[PDB]
This record gives sequence, C-alpha cells and structure tokens, in this order.
Amino acid sequence: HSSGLVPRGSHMASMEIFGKTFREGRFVLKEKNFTVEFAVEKIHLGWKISGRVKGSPGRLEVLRTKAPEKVLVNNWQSWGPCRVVDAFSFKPPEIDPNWRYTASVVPDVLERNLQSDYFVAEEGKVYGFLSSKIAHPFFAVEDGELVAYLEYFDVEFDDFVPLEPLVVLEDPNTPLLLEKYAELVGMENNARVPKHTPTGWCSWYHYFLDLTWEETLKNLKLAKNFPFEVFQIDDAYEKDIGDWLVTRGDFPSVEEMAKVIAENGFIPGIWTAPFSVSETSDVFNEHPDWVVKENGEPKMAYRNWNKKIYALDLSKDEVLNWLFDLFSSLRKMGYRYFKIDFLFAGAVPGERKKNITPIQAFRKGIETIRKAVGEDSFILGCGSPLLPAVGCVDGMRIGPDTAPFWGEHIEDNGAPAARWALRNAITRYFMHDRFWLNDPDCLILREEKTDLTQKEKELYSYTCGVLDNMIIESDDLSLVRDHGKKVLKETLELLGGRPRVQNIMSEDLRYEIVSSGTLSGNVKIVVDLNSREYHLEKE
Ligand SMILES: *[C@H]1[C@H](F)[C@@H](O)[C@@H](O)[C@]2(CO)C[C@H]12
Repeated sequence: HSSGLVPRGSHMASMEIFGKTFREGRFVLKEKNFTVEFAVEKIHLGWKISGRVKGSPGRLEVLRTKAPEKVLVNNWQSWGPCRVVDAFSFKPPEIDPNWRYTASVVPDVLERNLQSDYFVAEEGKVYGFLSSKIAHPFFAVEDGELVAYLEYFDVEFDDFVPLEPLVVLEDPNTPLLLEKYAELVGMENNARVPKHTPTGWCSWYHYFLDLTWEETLKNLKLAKNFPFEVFQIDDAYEKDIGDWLVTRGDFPSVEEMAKVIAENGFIPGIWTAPFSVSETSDVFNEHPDWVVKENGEPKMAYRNWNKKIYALDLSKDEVLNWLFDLFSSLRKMGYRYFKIDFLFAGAVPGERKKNITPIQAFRKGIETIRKAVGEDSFILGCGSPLLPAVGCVDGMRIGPDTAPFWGEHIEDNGAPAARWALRNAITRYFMHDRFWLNDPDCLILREEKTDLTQKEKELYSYTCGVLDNMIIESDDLSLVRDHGKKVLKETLELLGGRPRVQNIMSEDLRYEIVSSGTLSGNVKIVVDLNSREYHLEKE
C-alpha cells in the first residue's frame, strides 16, 4: 500500500533537492560543516520541501533544475523590478554604489548571474520560498540551470533551526499558482490583512522636501471635501534622518502636528525611515556604536539627501529600545498610520553586535515597531524586503515610486516613473490580500504642475482600483478640479473585488486584469502601459 509520489514528467526529472533525486520522503544531508534534515511532501498543486539545518550552512544550495527560457523574476524589495526576463540573454547590470543593496542583498550574485529573490515563475510553474526569517532565499541562473539558495551570511547554528520552506507548484494557470503561493506565504507568516483599507492624502508627490506647514494646513482644510481618512505628512518635517522628533522650518512639534490633524477630523499619519541614520544626525553622532559596521567603521547603507546614510544595528537592545520609545511616543501623540521607508537598510549585510543574520536583525526591528505602535495602528512598509515583512506590516509599497510624469522612455531600473510603478502593481498583484494590502503608490490627480495626461491619470487610477489596492492621493488639492475628483470617485467604485492579472507572463506591457465582486460588480480592464490606453468593462 506504498503511497509516496515522484514526478512523472520529463522537465521535473532535472530536479535535484539537496543533491538527491526529487521524490516524497524524509531525508538527511550531512556535509563537513552542516547537516540538513528535510522532507519532501506532495501538496495541492505541487510539492513542499521543509526541514531544519545546523552547523555553518553558509550559502546553502537547496534546489537545482534546468532553467526555463522566460522567467518572472522578483527583486527583494519594494522598488525593484518584478518582470519577465529572458534567462539566457542576461548581462550583469551596472550597480550604482549609492544604492547597491536595493539591487541585491547579495550583489556578488547579481554581478555574475541573473538573480531572483523569494520566488521565480515560468508559464505553468512557480518556485517559491514561504518565508525569510533567518536566511535570505534566492534563485540564480548558472549556465542554464536554475539554482535555489538560502543565504545564512556566515552565521553558525549549534542547534537545528528551521529551513525556510520551498514550494514547487505546477498547473497551466500561472496566476492561480502565484495566488496559491501567496496564500501559503500568508499562512506561514500569519499575514496581516486588514478588512478595512484606509484612503488618504500624502504630501510627497506634490511638495517633496519643499513642503511647509503653511501648505500642509491649506491642504488639511481642503481635504475636508475629499474622501480621505488618513492625512499623512511625508519626508520634509524632520531636521535630519534619525532625528524624528526634531522638526525644521515652520513645522510645529511632532506632537503638535498630530493634534492639529486629529482636531481637523483625520487619522494622523507620519513618514519615517526608521532603520536609517544620517552621518550628520544627532542620533548617529551621539551613538556611533548603534550602526552596522565594516572593519569596525560605520558601513554606508545607501546615499541619499546628499549624504551618507548608515543602518541601525537591530541586534542591539539599546537600538530596539530607542525604536520602541520613538514609535510608542508617536502612538501616544495620536499617530495611527506609519509609512516606514528605506527598510532595506535594516537588512544590509555587515558586522552587528550579535552574530545573527541581517534578516534576523531586520525581523527584530520591524517586530519592535509593531509592538510599539500597537494593533490598531496601520503600518505601511516602503523600500522594504518583502518576505521578511509579512506578518508585521498592514500595507506594503510594491513598486518604485510614481512621479508626475509617465516615463515613456525611462529605464526600468527602480527609479521614479509612473509607468514602472504601475507595472509592478500589476506583476506583484497576487501579494494583495495575502501578504498584506498592496500599495501601488499615490494617485497624482491634479491638473496643473504635472506632466501626466488625463488618460494616464485614468489608466493608473482605474488599474489600481480594479486591483483593489490602497488608494492614497498626493496633490496640492487646490489644483485638483472636476476631472481629478471624478477619477477618484470612479476609482473608489472599482474597489472590493478579487483581482487577477490573466496574462501575468506578458512581455509587452499589455495586461488583461479582471476583478470579481467589486462595488461595481465584475469588471475587466485591459491596459497598455506603452500606448497609455485602456479599455474598461463594468457589469
Ligand atoms: C521613500 C518613499 F518610497 C517615497 O514614497 C518618499 O516617501 C520618499 C521621501 O524621501 C522617497 C522616500
């Protein structure tokens, strides 16, 4: 009555799991420096590999199989591409040293080989890891083979710790597979998926760093005529990166800002970059030992605001206690919506006080933030590693920044452009209502001080509505007139459904997207991001 299963098909015959022929079973791999105990089990729509590892697994090879020609690949963080690429014509990108870790947490890979983080898909199969709690899970294409790895960053384990589980799903319906992968991720990490999604206003994509409190107050008054729940102050108010409770210019205190917003009937929101401290900040120069190091010196995590930005060492209790105090204080002031940006800084490789992986460090930081703000606060992640944030954040930015222009000829390289922001909202659609609520970035609906056309505004906004994503507007509200108000109202009527991108493996920016059971019934939108055209059907 033996009941173990083995793949029947010829492609699956290439599969090697921890050096073993792929079939159901329990297995052990003993190497010089580590030991893995693992199990392969048949699950609905595929297979699941799980287990435990001890020793020094380093860059642990999990799976090797033949590489498909056309693969949907995924960058580890918000801004980076999720796109279909030819596996064999890859050339190593030039990586800007100011933003190296946005490209990859293991840039040594990306400098030689095509990399995908967390999952990779081909038409009819999905390979995907269900978590990133200790190791960083990634795939590389190495001379025609697709290889799955768990990167432990030289950390040694005296006792067994769990592997990040790997699934291999198979069915002709690729969107279904991605949706089922994401359901498994959500269960593995106890994803937060709020039943209510906030609407709101954000200052960034009109004012940028030039926001003043005078302009903020003008918008706070006008916002009373818009369907906004949250009113969120973005980067501009703070004296420096890390000095979150010190304000600049005409801004009142951080506490005062919250109270003005709340007295005006909005849920107050605030932006921080909580794992980042700039070289000029009070907090860094007061606590130079609080940052990740390289040869005992502070390691640059990225360069922005025209200065070197360092990463907080989230293995340190002093650091976690400082974050806890900060976010507790914010909650006490009345903020209930927190946009937390540049989160990848917390996971940069480097020297930390405790010998834990960068992913373990990251998880401690974001969990600390979660505890501080409480259950009833909404956390929106941004510039963030995706799988390690599941279970912590409520909302997640899943694309590069939008901008007040389309970017018809702008390179797909994670820089701001509405075309690529929207592309990622489409290709990472399946995370929505499974990992978290997807944030496609703000709608820019003004009719002046913008390079966007009316058709572009419609296309972006209606797509986001069909996708049931977060809807946040970012404009000088004075400059939003009848067209912009109408687009918003119509977008909000498209929400509420269960969306699917039906041709997720598309190579030419033309997508067919359906959503069942919206507030407008069943809907379909077909979009072309290069021609900037759409066709929308509503029941
Ligand atoms: C991170 C966010 F992705 C973006 O929306 C905006 O908040 C800024 C402000 O510095 C770029 C950073």
